[PDB]
Amino acid sequence: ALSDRLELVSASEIRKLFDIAAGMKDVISLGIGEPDFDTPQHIKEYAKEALDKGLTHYGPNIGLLELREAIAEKLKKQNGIEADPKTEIMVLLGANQAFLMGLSAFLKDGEEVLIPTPAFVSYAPAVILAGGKPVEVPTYEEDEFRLNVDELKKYVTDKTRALIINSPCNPTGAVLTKKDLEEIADFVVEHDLIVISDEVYEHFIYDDARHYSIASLDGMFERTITVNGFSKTFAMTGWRLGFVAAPSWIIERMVKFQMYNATCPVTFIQYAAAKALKDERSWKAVEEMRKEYDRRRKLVWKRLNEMGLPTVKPKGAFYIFPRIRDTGLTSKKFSELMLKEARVAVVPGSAFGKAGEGYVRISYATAYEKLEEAMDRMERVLKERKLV
Amino acid sequence: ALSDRLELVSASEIRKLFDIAAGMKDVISLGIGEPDFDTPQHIKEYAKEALDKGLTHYGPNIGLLELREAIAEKLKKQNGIEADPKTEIMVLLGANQAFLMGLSAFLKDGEEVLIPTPAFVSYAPAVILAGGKPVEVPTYEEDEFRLNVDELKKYVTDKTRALIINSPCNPTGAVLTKKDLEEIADFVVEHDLIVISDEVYEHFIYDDARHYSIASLDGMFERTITVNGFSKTFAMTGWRLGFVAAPSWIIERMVKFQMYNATCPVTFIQYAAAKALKDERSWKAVEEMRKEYDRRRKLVWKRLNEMGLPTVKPKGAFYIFPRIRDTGLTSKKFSELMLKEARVAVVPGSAFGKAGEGYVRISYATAYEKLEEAMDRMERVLKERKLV
Ligand SMILES: Cc1ncc(COP(=O)(O)O)c(CN[C@@H](CCC(=O)O)C(=O)O)c1O
Ligand SMILES: Cc1ncc(COP(=O)(O)O)c(CN[C@@H](CCC(=O)O)C(=O)O)c1O
Repeated sequence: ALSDRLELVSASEIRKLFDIAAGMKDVISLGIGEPDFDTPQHIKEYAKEALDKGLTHYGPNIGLLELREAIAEKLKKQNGIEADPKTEIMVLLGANQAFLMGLSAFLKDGEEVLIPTPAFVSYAPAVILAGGKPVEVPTYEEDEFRLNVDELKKYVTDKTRALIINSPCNPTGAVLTKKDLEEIADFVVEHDLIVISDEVYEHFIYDDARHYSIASLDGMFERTITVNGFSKTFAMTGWRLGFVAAPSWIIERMVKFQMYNATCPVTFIQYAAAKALKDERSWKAVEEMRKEYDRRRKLVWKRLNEMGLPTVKPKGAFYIFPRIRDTGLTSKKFSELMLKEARVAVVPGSAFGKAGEGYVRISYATAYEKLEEAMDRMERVLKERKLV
Repeated sequence: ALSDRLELVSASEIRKLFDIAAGMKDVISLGIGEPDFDTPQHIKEYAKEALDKGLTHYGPNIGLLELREAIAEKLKKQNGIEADPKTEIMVLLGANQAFLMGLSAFLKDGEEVLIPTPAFVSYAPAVILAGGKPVEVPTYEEDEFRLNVDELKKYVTDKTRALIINSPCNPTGAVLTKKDLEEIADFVVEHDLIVISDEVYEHFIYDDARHYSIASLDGMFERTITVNGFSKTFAMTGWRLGFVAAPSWIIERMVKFQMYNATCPVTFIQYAAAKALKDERSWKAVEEMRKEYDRRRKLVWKRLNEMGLPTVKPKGAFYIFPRIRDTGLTSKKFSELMLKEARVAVVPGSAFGKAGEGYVRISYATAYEKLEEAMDRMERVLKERKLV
């Protein structure tokens, strides 16, 4: 039963870090998994307009049609994904809902779900809650943390039914290239898996990197649940609005699940997001945010490396994952030390899976000045403790 | 797995009704279970203020402390329930989320959950999804659909673990008396059950009915999950905001589940609700809504009985459940006929459980003028078909 599965889910290491950091002052948090920017004003204005228009009643379990149509257009233009807004697109209370609900549309007892690690903290627990068995597939820093099909093939079994992909990736910041996705797609097809693609950080890509969606690849829509949302893209984390595009049979089961869960997303919020998707100001805001994230990203990448922590330059999202194993400390002890002496909160790499052990996650979704200060604090401790 | 459980949950008779009635012209809908009133303007203003305050980021999984504190005050004053806002009160994306997540805090494989019927449609499916077995316990017209403990006694087994009660009740409008609850409390303690009490319609009570909360009774807090929310009370259905008060051990498990579900409720919406709870104008609006609901209630009760359908006068919520079995038609056939010929959509009582068969649910949460017309149309068809 669900209660048994919930008991199998381990307590959060990020939760533990927060509880401790909170009880201390002068601490700079680098464990934030959300934008620091406020929601663009014009979007706030669209929400106010929706409130004046009286859009405060229930909407379809699947989401407002107007929003689904706006999402279909965004998917087509930006991602090359063709999805019918009437049956293949569902709005959710944040993109986070997609994993538990999406997997519940097909996952059977004991079936395995390949989860490339380091991985976002929601994946494994969602698999366990759905009734399956999570199977971690390590990614390596020498591969810029890009998932390698060589690794997937070693961990796949006859019990494997799904694969969860995340690009741009949280916590590594890795971006899967088109060739990477083509190879993953072939593997997915070969093993008759359903692949869930988490693309919420799609717009925060840097350097020469481009965002490709696996569902846009030849014959992939029939076996892909594309997950995205407005939380990162429009700095709307507190608005709780995400969405998925998938075959209608999966969508039908997801709305059925929703009928006994959150029912439907916030009506006036959906109206604002539909208007936001078609407003040039929304995208100009996305560009400004990406620019600032990039400025902070170059700061932390250079500082981490120069202070003695080999760090892969992230190509997407707003996270960076420095190697800390050479200091002789475990990810947890490294985080404990930084919180106590540097007054800087970083997430132990192990929180993202075994492959994350030996690393630590730092989020640069915070003021540049705060980042400069946290870098100095961290470097001070590393050098004083002779860890570098 | 969840997918198998989901496959076991039967398709919704309500959506089937809504699908058909969707394309039909001139249909007066009496099957919508939500306030027709718009959200009070002052509450809309608090949300706009929250947007101006930049409350658009993540909030705690358990909800905004300010809102939890406001809820603790409301629960104490209005319900006599003493709950610690820091550990025993959780804010949700609508009260609907409480059943699946609340049950998942303890329900084991095959454990039975007593569900007095006619009952709200989310109960049985939530039990099934959680991994248990829903057991319907009939309530009767002669008892004004108030649950009788002697009936519960017929269904108890060694496997019984919980009971879900709803007062005021949807679809019957039944309100459990203080003595009903005292008797139910005894049975719950006797069998070491956890009782979930859905009190979302508490403010819409009429005649000599009064709202008691089972959790407020002697030693009941330790085994009760009180469910409530703002959807009905403040006409905030599209805002998706509800809550529960329960022992911390239950709350911890519900917050853990939320981490892999919707994460947290809408931040600016929670702020608006916290302020709304302490605003005198909110209760003024509630009273205004209750009086209007009462006006509509007397109209539909008079009309239904006088047209030939024996109907218990409801004492709470905004639903009325006329007896249709004497027409010789089933609930579904009666509903079909009304939609086809009267162009009025009513929900077949069977959608609320086996004990709902022979009845039909009507929602009077719609313009008084629309109700009059719907009553006339229904009466005309009953008379033409000599069903009455
Ligand atoms: C990779 C990824 N997928 C989904 C989500 C959920 O975002 P939603 O749209 O707001 O529900 C996340 C986001 N964020 C945090 C975890 C949740 C939180 O409230 O902090 C994180 O990155 O750890 C990510 O990353
Ligand atoms: C008895 C009862 N409990 C909970 C809810 C859910 O309210 P929310 O999640 O706070 O908005 C309800 C409400 N409503 C409907 C079902 C869903 C819909 O959109 O109509 C019903 O009455 O059938 C009730 O009734």
